[PDB]
Amino acid sequence: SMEMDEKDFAADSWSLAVDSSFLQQHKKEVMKQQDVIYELIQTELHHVRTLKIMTRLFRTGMLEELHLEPGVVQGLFPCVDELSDIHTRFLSQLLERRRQALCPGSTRNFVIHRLGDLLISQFSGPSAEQMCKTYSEFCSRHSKALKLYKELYARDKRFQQFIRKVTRPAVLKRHGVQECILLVTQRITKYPLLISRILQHSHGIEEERQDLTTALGLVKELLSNVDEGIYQLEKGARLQEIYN
Amino acid sequence: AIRKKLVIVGDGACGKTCLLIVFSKDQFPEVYVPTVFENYVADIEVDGKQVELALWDTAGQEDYDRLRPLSYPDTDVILMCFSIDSPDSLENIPEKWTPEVKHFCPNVPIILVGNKKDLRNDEHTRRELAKMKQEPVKPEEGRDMANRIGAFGYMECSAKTKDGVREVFEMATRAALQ
Repeated sequence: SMEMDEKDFAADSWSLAVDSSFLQQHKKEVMKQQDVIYELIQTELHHVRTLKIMTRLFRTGMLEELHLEPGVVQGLFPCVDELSDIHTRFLSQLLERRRQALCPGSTRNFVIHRLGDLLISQFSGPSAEQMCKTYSEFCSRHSKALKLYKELYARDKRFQQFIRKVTRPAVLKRHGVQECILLVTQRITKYPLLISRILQHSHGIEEERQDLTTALGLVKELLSNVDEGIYQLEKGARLQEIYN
Repeated sequence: AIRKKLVIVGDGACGKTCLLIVFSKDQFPEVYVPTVFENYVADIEVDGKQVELALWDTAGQEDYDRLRPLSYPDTDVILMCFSIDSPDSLENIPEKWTPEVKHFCPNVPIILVGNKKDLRNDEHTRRELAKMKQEPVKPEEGRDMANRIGAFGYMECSAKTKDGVREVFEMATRAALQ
């Protein structure tokens, strides 16, 4: 991620990120709403930073430093380019929504009144189709990804060294390969939680309460589709084991 | 430092998210309690052994029967959580959660954890549960369920006050080493 966004989202909440004299001019109901929105954005940022660790640090670095069949690498990091594209675009939209909302003369004081519309666009139409298709694929390759990581780590010195090397920094403490894969799989199931809790504090403007309500139901239909599309693959599953 | 993996399972609003949060954050959340937990890797020294312990939540996964299991590979200890102010959350432990965890996590220790023990002597809770003919889960119903499902042990904590929380994760570490 980039320092401008890191700094903007370094604080624990909206209440602590904005200036206190700006805070004091707002009703509590608004602060609570903003808190959860800040969190949705902050977590989406972390989610995108996770995918960039997968693609630039691990995937690319394997390609350019080891002599693995490129199909191996693809088995370790399925769909990561497409996922990078989906979430990075969604983040761009969330971050622009925030910038528009900044007061003149400030890089931190803001209030987002409108979010539902952005969530409906994201979780509907071609964008929703691309997500369902992409997560159905990711989650069905998840296990195979883990087994391949473990096979390679236990059979290859140079691979072992690569991993020790790139994950040695303190900031990678919780972002090794397997962690990244599960972080990604869990992300989609986080959206209903955040959306629900924003909606709880978005009752002042009736069209926003509906936009959020529609959004929530869109996220659940997506999760429901993804859950039905999963069939776990297995490294060297024979033809007979599938049709039983 | 050897590495071990912990997963917390349990019903929506067993307080599992709050519990992971309070343990992993070094300053208690006075200002805002996060909606979600991503992961965390705790450095724990227990009984003279240094362990890295990766923590994971199944929050939001409870209705997605083919997503949820993806949290389980290579788990070394399961915390099975329920809320002491929700006896219906305790009824579900043996029927639903235990078979699942035993299927996907064979031979993995389970610690049963009763969250939110502060509420056992909260007035509003007593009253609210009375209207439905119920009472806060009692210690012995705790221990008895743990016994019945073959838990490695039974523990109680309060994430609101931090009481018991350190001890749960220390014990889970011990359990994961066995």
